[PDB]
Amino acid sequence: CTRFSDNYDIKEELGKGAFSIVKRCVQKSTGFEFAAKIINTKKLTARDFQKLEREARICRKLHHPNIVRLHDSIQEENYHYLVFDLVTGGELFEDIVAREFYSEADASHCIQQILESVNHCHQNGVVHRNLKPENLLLASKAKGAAVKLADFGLAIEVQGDHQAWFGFAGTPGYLSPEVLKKEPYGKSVDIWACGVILYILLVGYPPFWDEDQHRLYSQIKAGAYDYPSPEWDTVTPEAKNLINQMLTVNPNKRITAAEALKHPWI
Amino acid sequence: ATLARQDTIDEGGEVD
Ligand SMILES: Nc1ncnc2c1ncn2[C@@H]1O[C@H](COP(=O)(O)OP(=O)(O)O)[C@@H](O)[C@H]1O
Ligand SMILES: [Mg+2]
Repeated sequence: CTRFSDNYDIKEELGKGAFSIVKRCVQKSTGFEFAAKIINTKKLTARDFQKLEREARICRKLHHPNIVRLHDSIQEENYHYLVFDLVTGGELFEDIVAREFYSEADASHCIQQILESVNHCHQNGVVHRNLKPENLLLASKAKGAAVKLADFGLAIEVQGDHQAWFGFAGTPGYLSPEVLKKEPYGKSVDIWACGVILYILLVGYPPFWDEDQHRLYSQIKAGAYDYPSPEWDTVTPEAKNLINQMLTVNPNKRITAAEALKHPWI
Repeated sequence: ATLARQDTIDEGGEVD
């Protein structure tokens, strides 16, 4: 193919993760703008290409207002393009650092939307495996803007409650104890990450952190975290309750997305 | 401790 290069004009960088760069682009025939996730494929292995197909496949399957929409998937000689609807408000990540933290009200609304996107994945038999603020995009800069779940690069399929060893993958500070313990795991790992995100929403820094990554993983596995003063003094216990239920070490004892959305604090 | 971006990892190892 030259199907992308022929039909799209690439514009500015929007963002990047570990192995892609996302640029705004414009479709020539329409003048409509999109986000083109670009992956250099020269270096890539058979497994890496199957992962791209998997990404495109699962994104299409999960089409929904709170999930990024895939417009096309195109392989040229040296690059693959996943063309998505453009989400213009930037990463939740940015907005959090811009504000330091969200009020309980706004955190509550934001995590509600995140959990709605996650539950949408789970009730369609998908575990995302890489929930974090970099992978949640905002429809705009306005308060309570819609939240869009992105980056299905690691997403895989699972039946219901089932758990199996789906491999060592995710983003370190968001990884679940069970992934770190190399135990079989399932949808419930995304809920752990939502716990980490909600904690970040409330004080603007993560509950597990260490410069030594070996130590970070220790902390996660042990579920060692607390609510330090003065940051957390004004935060309601009910908010802290919801975090505790998500940051429950044993995944069998962990709150699901469905019953997270029913928490009084939500 | 602060909020900083973090790269994705995938070491596979998935087992049939
Ligand atoms: N649809 C989009 N609209 C706007 N920015 C996007 C969109 N999709 C991704 N991005 C930006 O690109 C970054 C990487 O997207 P991702 O799908 O996460 O690639 P990676 O696998 O490299 O993390 C995101 O963190 C975000 O900043
Ligand atoms: Mg990403």
